[PDB]
Amino acid sequence: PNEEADYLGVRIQLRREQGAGATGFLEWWVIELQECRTDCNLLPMVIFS
Amino acid sequence: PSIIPFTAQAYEELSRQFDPQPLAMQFISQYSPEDIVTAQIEGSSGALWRISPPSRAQMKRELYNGTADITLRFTWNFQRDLAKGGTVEYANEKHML
Amino acid sequence: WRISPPSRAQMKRELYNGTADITLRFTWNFQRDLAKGGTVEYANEKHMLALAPNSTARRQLASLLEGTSDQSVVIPNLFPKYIRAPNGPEANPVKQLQPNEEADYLGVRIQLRREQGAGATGFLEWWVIELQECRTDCNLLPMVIFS
Repeated sequence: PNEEADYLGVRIQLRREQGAGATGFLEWWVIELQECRTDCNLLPMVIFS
Repeated sequence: PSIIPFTAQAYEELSRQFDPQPLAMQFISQYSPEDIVTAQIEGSSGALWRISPPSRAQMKRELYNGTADITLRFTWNFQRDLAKGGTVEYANEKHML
Repeated sequence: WRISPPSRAQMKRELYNGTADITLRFTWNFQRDLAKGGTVEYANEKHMLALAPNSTARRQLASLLEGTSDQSVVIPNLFPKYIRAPNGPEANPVKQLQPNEEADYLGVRIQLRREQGAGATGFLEWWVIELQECRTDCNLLPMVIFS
C-alpha cells in the first residue's frame, strides 16, 4: 500500500573470480534480500496470475 | 522448477501475514493457491557480466562523478503457455530507482 | 558453459554423491512465422531422463567434469529423432515413428571441451553432443520435424 516504500531492500555484491593471476576477471553480480534469514541465494517473488 | 505454486500452507501463511490489512485480505481472497506462484529467483546472475572495459570505466566515472541521476531499473517478464489460453504470451513491467 | 565455480562444484558433488535422481532435461522449441498464419509462434516440449544414483552415465558425466578423461559419456534414450510440431505449443515426439517411445530415442554421446590455452585455470568450457550411431557428419544432430 506504500508502493515503493513496501518494496524489499536488495543487497548487491560483485563476485570476481580471477583465478589468482592477470586481469582475467570472471565477473558477475549477486543479489540478496536485505532481510534474508534462510535461503539468501533465493529471491522469492510472489506472482498472482 | 524454480516456479513453485502456493501450497495451502503457504496460502494460510500469506493470509496470516496480511490478516491486519483488510484490503490485502480482500486481494488475496480473489486468488486460489494454484494462481499464486513463488518464483524462486536464484540470487547469482545466470550470465557473466560481459561489460566492455570502456563501458565499465564509464559506469565507474558516472557512479563517482556523474551529476545526473543514474536509473537503476529492475524488470520482470513472465512467459505464459499460449496452449493454456489467453492472447498475451509475455506480461512485463519495470521498477526504476 | 557459464556455470559458476560453486554451481559446478555442487553439480560434481550431486553427480558423484547425490542420492536423489538428477534429471537430464532435453528441450526443443520451434519458432514459427506468424505472417504465414497460425495463432502460436512457439511450439515446445521436454524429454526428462532420471540419471539414477550410481548409474554408469551419472558417473561418466561426473568424470567428464574432472577434465582428466578424453572419455565421452553415452546417455541412451535421450534424442527423439522424429517430432511433430502441431498448430499448438505441444511439440510432441512421433509415437507412430517411435512406437516404444523412450526406447526408440537415439543415444547421445556427450563430451566436455575445455579450451585452456595451456596456462592457469582460464577454462573456456563448452559441451559437445554427438549421436551414438553417427557415421557421417557427427557434428550434426538431424532432428526430423513434422510441421
